[PDB]
Amino acid sequence: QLDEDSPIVQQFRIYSNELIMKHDRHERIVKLSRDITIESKRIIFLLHSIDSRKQNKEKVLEEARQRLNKLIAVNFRAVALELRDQDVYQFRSSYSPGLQEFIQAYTYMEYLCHEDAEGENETKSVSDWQAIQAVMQYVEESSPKKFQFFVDPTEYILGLSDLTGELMRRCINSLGSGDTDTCLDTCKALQHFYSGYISLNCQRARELWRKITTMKQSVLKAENVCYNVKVRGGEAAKWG
Amino acid sequence: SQDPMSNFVNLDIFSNYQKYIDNEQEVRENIRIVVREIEHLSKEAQIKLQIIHSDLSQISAACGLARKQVELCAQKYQKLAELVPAGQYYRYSDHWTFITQRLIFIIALVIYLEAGFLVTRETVAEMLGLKISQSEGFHLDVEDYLLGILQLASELSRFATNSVTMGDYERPLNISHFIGDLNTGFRLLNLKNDGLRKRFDALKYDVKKIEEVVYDVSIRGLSSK
Repeated sequence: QLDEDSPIVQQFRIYSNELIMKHDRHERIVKLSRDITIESKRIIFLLHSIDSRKQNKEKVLEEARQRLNKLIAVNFRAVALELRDQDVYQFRSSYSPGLQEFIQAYTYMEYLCHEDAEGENETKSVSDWQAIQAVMQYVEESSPKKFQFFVDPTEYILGLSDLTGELMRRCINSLGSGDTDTCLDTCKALQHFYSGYISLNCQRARELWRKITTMKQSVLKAENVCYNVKVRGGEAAKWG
Repeated sequence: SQDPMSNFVNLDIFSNYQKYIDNEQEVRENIRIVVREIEHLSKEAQIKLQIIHSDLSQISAACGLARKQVELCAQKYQKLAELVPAGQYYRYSDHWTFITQRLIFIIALVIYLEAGFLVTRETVAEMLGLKISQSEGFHLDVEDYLLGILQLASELSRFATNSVTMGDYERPLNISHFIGDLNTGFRLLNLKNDGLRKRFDALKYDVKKIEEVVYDVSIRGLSSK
């Protein structure tokens, strides 16, 4: 009985078109975010290779900066282009993993710059959401219109918290390789981040609360490394 | 100088974030106040419509009472719209999705009971003072509309059963046709594993309950025509 001319069939075909367009847009963003996530993890793996070994430091940060810049100029530009006339919160679940992994890699590279500072690079702040937002500014090709990738402060705070798992990993790798001054550096950084995070007074913020809980265990692990270094020596602290 | 790590781990970032989140919590609190006013109006419509399950002669009165409650909702939605900046609808929409689905259910139930047909998303938006398009202003999400009308089947299977108890043997067939057309519409959507598809997947059990009522009366040749 119901055919293509039935008002209810007409109506549901209108609803279906709206759901298809939404689903298609979600799928394109999920794919972009996946590739951002994969490349960010690769960049963090590259960053972890930095050691006393001299001719690696600057060369590694260089390649990491180039690969992070490509993600900004290509992949994040594609996501911002997709969301141009959209409510950015509607699709947050589609790009959130990529954004958080990118922020983790970006801030880890900044940490590593600060750590080997001989002079005034010690004065630099980690980039905050406004500083990262400022690198994600785009222009249509040909006057031509400006667009950006909106960086939600909550997404930033969540991404930055993952940096602390990287600090803890660097602390462990440094014990292994006998680079024990780096254990101290990463531990101080963890203590400072942890103090900043516990300063936060957030209602119903369940994801955040779990991050801080995990952060406490990273801080404790790094503090125990520095301890075993102090009491057993670099070498005997490796064996445990 | 004394502490280089305090430069890197800039505590202004955390105090800025505290301010951001405080500002947001204040908006959420204001939103929640308006949503509770909406919940109160929708409950009143819902209570009046429970009469369909025990007194068939009160259906049109209950429908009129509910339309009055629904009219009051649209005024509250304007207040909600005032609290929600452009570009931030989906920042806050978890606060009103459940009550909005519920009002859609109530509106669709009223229209089914008065006239026998399925209310459109556009008519529901008009009655709530909502735009159909986010570019136009504070809008009704099509997914909220679809989730709301799915609530129809459970209520209508309850009503099919009660109708027979009360001697109205034609109602279940009418409901069966109506829920059958709704089902046809939903299958048109070709939904994939997601939240909407999960809720669509429960519709079959209400379809089945209604078909059983239709079978019981037709197999017995029962009639109140």
